[PDB]
Amino acid sequence: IKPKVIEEYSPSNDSWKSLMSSAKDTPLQYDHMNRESLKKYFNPNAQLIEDPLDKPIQYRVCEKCGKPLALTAIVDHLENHC
Amino acid sequence: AMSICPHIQQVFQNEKSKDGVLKTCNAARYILNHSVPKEKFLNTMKCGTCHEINSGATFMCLQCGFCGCWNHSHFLSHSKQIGHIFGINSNNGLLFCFKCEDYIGNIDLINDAILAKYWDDVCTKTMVPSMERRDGLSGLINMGSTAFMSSILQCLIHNPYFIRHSMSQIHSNNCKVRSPDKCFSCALDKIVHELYGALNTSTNRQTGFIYLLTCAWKINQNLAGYSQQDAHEFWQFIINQIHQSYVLDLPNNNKQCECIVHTVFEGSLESSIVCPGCQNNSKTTIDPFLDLSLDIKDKKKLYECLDSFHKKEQLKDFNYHCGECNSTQDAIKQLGIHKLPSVLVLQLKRFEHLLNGSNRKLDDFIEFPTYLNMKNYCSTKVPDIIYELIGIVSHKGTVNEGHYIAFCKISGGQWFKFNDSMVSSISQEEVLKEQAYLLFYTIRQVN
Amino acid sequence: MQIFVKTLTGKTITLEVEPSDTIENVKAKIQDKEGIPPDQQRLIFAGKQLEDGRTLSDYNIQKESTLHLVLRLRGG
Amino acid sequence: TRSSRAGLQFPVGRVHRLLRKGNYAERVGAGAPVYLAAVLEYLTAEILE
Amino acid sequence: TAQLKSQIQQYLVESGNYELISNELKARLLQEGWVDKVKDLTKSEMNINESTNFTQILSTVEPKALEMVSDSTRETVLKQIREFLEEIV
Amino acid sequence: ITIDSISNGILNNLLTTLIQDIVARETTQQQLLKTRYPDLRSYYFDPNGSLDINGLQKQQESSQYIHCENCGRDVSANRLAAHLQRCLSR
Ligand SMILES: [Zn+2]
Ligand SMILES: [Zn+2]
Ligand SMILES: [Zn+2]
Ligand SMILES: [Zn+2]
Ligand SMILES: [Zn+2]
Ligand SMILES: [Zn+2]
Ligand SMILES: [Zn+2]
Ligand SMILES: [Zn+2]
Repeated sequence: IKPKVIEEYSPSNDSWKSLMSSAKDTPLQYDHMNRESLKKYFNPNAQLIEDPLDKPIQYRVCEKCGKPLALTAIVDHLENHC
Repeated sequence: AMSICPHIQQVFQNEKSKDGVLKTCNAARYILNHSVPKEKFLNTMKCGTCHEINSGATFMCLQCGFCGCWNHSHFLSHSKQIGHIFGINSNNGLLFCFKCEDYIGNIDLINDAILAKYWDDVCTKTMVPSMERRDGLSGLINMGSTAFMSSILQCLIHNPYFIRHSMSQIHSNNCKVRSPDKCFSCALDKIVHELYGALNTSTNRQTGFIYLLTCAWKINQNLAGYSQQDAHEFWQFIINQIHQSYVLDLPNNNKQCECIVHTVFEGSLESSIVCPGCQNNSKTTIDPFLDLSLDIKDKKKLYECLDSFHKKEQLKDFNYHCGECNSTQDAIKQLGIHKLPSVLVLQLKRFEHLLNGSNRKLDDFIEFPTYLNMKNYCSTKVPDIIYELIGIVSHKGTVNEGHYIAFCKISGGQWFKFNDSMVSSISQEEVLKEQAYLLFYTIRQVN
Repeated sequence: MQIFVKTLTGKTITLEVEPSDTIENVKAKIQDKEGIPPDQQRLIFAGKQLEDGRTLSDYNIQKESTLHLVLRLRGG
Repeated sequence: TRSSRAGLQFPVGRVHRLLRKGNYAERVGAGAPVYLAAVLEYLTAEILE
Repeated sequence: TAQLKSQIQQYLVESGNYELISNELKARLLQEGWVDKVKDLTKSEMNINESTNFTQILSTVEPKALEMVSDSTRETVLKQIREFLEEIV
Repeated sequence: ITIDSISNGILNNLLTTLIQDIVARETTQQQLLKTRYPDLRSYYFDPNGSLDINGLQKQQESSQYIHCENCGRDVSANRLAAHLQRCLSR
């Protein structure tokens, strides 16, 4: 293998949980919508859902008031809105 | 009567092991949402044995740092030799049991693991969607001439961003008025409530629609459904009312709106004005848009219509003095895309004006693709930019009289036709044979 | 000032207007060019339809902005 | 029927017959019995209202 | 030795060209309807075998799914990879 | 060993990875739907273009009615807007 690639770049014992640190510093990421192109061609405050029709909508319904709730919205709905 | 994997059940017989597992799954998914592409490739798609990338699915070990491939059975080998029967597929985060020879997709706790800490409460306070309501499919009866409203509402009924917004309770959480007979968004939330859930505790599921109609009557009776009207005008009117309610929800010079409409539908056009002599210049004007209106005459394909839309024009009626060559010229005008929206809405201009002051409908079939590439319209090389078709509104009749229908695509790839009260199954190819008036495209891939 | 209008065919025309000019006056000018009555005209800007009785400044409409012209397709 | 096909309660057949037989013109369009049945339904509605 | 493959792959990842390849491939298969054809194939096989077991369904889907890939996309993506390979050897 | 062969292996790797992803998503989804919903039935498809997803025809209006909450009057639904024009006119 050519020496110049190795020169400045270059069973394993390393661990994937090492990524937590990076995960701690990293903004929300998408798998197949490149971030920089989104920056160039799209607005700075766009909402984004990757592969929205992959599976049916994930949610649950309150037994008491019958509201359909997004998974991230259920808890406070249960605290002071029902 | 589909069964569930007993191997994970055994682990789940112990509460602390279960909690450890769910905590780790949640942490892992957070990492997956917060990891750049290269780290993921190098650390989750690299086989610990052969060091190949993407040797079929690569599995991330639940108990250690090892990654193992499928094609050479290297995770499989990790499972036989080290005893780890569970691995996570790095393409989708889904958990495989090598004993069942199947993924575990049917454990609600696992699918919704972020709420695991509160799961008991979640299971006591809330239920999974009912089979009947799970896709929110229901017709909206004609209450006079309200089809131009309901077809549109059906497309609104199928937008994942909108459903995430509504189900997130944002308006509900922040509304200072909290009445659906005044607030359009409250009314919408009521509709969502009726279609996906259950009001406490044949005429079914029309209450929200009636509220919306009441609000509409109160602001502009002409667009409230008694008389025939234009679906696009209703679209702009209602999204503007939604925006006004968002602004209303503020506790307090902020030109870009931060609302759901303006974070989804707003783009910007670039208009260039150039001297035909100097060909240097140019006088550039940037215009926001919430939708695009396309000419369709003498054309057969959507790309042709966008090309016409995007086509350069020489003004012959513009007073112009060039600063580089110091002379009067007939300027060149061009439209291109400066910024794209997350959801792209297209109106086909299916009409023309005659010298006698009358108008005529254009019934011309315009071919539209299942997947749309917008790369040719971006002004500044541009990477591939592809949208997925999710919606169509069609009109049958003439300019002054007709009928609107909606077509929406849901998970799995099936199309449905929404004709007032009637929701029916339709194939993609037939949808593609429809006379499109409005088209709704959602962003799918950005290169 | 000069502003632009993208017509049904996609052809763009130019109008001469003042910031204080009413939407009605602009529509009158469009009628005068195209022979289309005001009741048949729909004038679109920035995702909004422009309303009679209001001024250009009310919608933050400026010099050389482009308006998009459509008609109505009635149904229901 | 056709009352159905136009969402009308009023007998489109009866009406088309009455239009044909009452000697107003040689031929009688398809839209007119419906449009008219509609205006009639409308008005009996306003009255019963 | 077979360290070569991993080394080369590392260089490939670091250079940026992998995103371009993966993305172009995905765009082609998506646009020509292949992805959805593969979805339909999966549902059909699940219905025929009355099973959602991933391994056995995959065993029938994968060869066929591989055959269903258009020649155009195949030769174009191969051409591109080859272009990137012809760079540094 | 040649460039062509390794390239074929790379393409096979990519394709089998993508395929395994799609299939895994499909199988998990169907497993979920069948377990959550043991009695799962497909939505009705009518080749004649007449029946809805429950296999029913368009219901007869004005046979259906709505109880108007503003005045307590029941009104036939296809005249509801008319009623509201006469009802909200308070
Ligand atoms: Zn509740
Ligand atoms: Zn391990
Ligand atoms: Zn391997
Ligand atoms: Zn198992
Ligand atoms: Zn409200
Ligand atoms: Zn807004
Ligand atoms: Zn010049
Ligand atoms: Zn009332």
